[PDB]
Amino acid sequence: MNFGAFSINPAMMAAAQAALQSSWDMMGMLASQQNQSGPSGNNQNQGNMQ
Repeated sequence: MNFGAFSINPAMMAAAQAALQSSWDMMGMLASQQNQSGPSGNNQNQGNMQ
């Protein structure tokens, strides 16, 4: 039957999602993992003339 959250959906659902947060702020390693520049690259080059 069409009688419930017609067009307007209950805020309790969204509020409950914001309750979990899943927040990154500084522990968010994912923000640095997008920088694929070889963070563990063993650049043991002979000198620096490159």
